[PDB]
Amino acid sequence: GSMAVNVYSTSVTSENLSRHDMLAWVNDSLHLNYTKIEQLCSGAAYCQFMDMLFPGCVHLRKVKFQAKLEHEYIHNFKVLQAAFKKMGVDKIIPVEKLVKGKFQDNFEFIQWFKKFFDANYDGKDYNPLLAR
Repeated sequence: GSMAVNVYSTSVTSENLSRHDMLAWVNDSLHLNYTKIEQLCSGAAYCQFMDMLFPGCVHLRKVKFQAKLEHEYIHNFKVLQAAFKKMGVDKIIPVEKLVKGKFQDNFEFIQWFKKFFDANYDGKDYNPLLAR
């Protein structure tokens, strides 16, 4: 399969999305019910999005889908980091900041990730039940 297309500060991208529109995209894409951007700090949605982009790049059997504690969030980001390495994604994930559930760091990361997704997504169907 093809390697990831990286997104840089110099890459041409769409404009940033509002909190509402970003969550609408997450919810539609993954069949989720997120209401706060900070829910992305668990790492699980990122792992699923990587599977949707490049099926097989991520070890979804390791993903904690009902994570509630920092150590579980770090667990999921380890899974995400492995997927990034496998796909040649060169973006540094600020894991320590994200897992604290801080708004600013989580909002910046999802803005980048949406641009990354748009640069890479081929329109394939994604069954969110299969990983669960």
